[PDB]
Amino acid sequence: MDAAIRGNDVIFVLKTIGVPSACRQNEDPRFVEAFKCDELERYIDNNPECTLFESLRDEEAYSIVRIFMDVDLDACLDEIDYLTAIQDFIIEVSNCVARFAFTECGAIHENVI
Amino acid sequence: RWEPGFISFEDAIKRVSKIFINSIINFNDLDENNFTTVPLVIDYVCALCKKRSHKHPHQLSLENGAIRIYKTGNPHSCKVKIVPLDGNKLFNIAQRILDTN
Ligand SMILES: [Zn+2]
Repeated sequence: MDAAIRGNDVIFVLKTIGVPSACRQNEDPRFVEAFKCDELERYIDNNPECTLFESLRDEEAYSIVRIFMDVDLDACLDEIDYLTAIQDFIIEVSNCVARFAFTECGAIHENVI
Repeated sequence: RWEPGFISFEDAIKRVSKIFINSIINFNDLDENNFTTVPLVIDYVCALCKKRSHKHPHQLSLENGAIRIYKTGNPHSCKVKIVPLDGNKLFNIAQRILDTN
């Protein structure tokens, strides 16, 4: 566990979709940029019209990321049913990820849960 | 030209009472045809959320053979509980037999 493995407070963000990797590795100011939490906070406050797509600089050293998911349902739910669905969703997903980690990564199931 | 097809209403009421750690004040006020309407008053002693007290009362809803308990006002404050009501009769018989020890 190194400093980059310890934590990574600097973030990297794109401005649109379909940016070629050549521009990204050429640190093209029109597409890629580097920020911190506070810097991006004032950026998004000052320029709401922009589109910001956060990602990694490279997969070689900063492979560590928080576990994240995107859910997209073509419907609308009332609040109480939404809460029930989110509770069932969170229990099932937490279980599934923990079990995968236990059976492959050799981690403690209960710690992950 | 409430449906008691699965278990008794008093069994559902006592299950709801057991789930609530705090006492239930208006348990007697609940009948076969008011449980979806009569708000619930607890004795605080709320387990579902571990909070000391709640500004708004809980309520019961019957949905596809289940009793769902949710707190009024802002539902996000207190967790929603689900109780299964449909029951295999051959299982209720076993439960009754084990009740006698
Ligand atoms: Zn509560």
